[PDB]
Amino acid sequence: GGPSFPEPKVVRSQGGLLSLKLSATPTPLAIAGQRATLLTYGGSFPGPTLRVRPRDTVRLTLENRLPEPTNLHWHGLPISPKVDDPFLEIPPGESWTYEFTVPKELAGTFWYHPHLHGRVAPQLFAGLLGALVVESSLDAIPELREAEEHLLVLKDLALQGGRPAPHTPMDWMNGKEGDLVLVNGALRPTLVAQKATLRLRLLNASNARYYRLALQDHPLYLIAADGGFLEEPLEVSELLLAPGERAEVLVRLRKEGRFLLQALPYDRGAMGMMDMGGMAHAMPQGPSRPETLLYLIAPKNPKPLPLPKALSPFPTLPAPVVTRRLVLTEDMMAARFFINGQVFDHRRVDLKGQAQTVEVWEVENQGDMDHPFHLHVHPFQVLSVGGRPFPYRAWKDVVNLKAGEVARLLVPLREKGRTVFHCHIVEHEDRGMMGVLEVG
Ligand SMILES: [Cu+2]
Ligand SMILES: [Cu+2]
Repeated sequence: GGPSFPEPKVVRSQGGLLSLKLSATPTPLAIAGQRATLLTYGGSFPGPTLRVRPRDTVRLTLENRLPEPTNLHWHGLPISPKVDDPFLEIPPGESWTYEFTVPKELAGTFWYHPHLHGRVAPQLFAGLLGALVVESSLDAIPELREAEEHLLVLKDLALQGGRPAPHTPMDWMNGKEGDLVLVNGALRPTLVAQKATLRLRLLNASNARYYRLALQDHPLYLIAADGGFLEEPLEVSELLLAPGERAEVLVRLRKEGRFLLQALPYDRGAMGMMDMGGMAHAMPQGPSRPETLLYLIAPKNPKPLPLPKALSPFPTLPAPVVTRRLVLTEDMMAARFFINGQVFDHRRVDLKGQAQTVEVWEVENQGDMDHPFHLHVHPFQVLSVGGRPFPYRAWKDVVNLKAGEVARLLVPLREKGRTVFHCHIVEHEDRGMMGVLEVG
């Protein structure tokens, strides 16, 4: 009813339970004015949005109908690595049921995708991704209850012969970006706002593309990061989202009109082919060209709601017991990527920590590309990057590091078990940039 806007179908918990059988299958679909066969969850691209509340039980049976093995990563969920098992392999024609309980204080936008080492980048690029939304009591305050809410899944694509384009040697080095820059699987959709205040949940599910988001004539009011709410709204003129990151923002439409949401130029350090070249620029790729993500039409006579005065206080964390240093490095021509000089070995435990303690992790990017660092299972607080303070307090699970930047993270260790940390330019994860944490 009303104007339509492309957005994944939502599956909601009922009576405290979200039970769903989700098949991973090659699927012919309509895409940007053409037909292409993608790999999808639940027959759609993006996959369905799972919407739950804290304390819900999720029982998701993943039916592997792919020609290769796969698994799921429950990205951002602070659950057991025995459930969110990065080492599990589901063979073709087999199923696996993931069962877990939504933590009581959790809120925000999360997502699910494959995590079978060696095949993450082709599988995610082919379309296997979906969102998970955890509702909050805070969603009931009038300043959020009356906002018009939408999910925006930012994910690019490239097609060749009616199927996802193959990975090239350059893609393994830079990570693969596509020429079709899509929102919720649609090319430059139009959102005709019925309310003057919007609450946009934002998900970068791309392999490697960065989204330097800006809305014409409007600031954004950041109310949530990857893994939960900020303590109060933070006004920004623009918002960079690296692969794997999420945010939620309020938009306050002041005037009537049509406003572009853009991904402004951003140079993440990707490298071009050659050396033999023109005069000054042809080695690095340089900044991305600007892209139009969607058109936003304000309602008539728009009168936005007041911003909420507070959101969620951020828990004070105990003093840390351990300091760790994780150094990221690259060998670009070999397209090999390292942490503390090693490539991932699933039979090698790299860090051993104690459950119910807090550590500080210093993650240092000694490469020339941006690398977005992700830690499974244990959300963290970013204290500083480059020795300067982070701009807000909120749970994160991906932190972007530009060349030479060192991030200092407070990592509370929660669930026992063996889990992983890795770059979320998933090509780099496939090519080495992953290590193993064991919590006891
Ligand atoms: Cu992820
Ligand atoms: Cu990387």
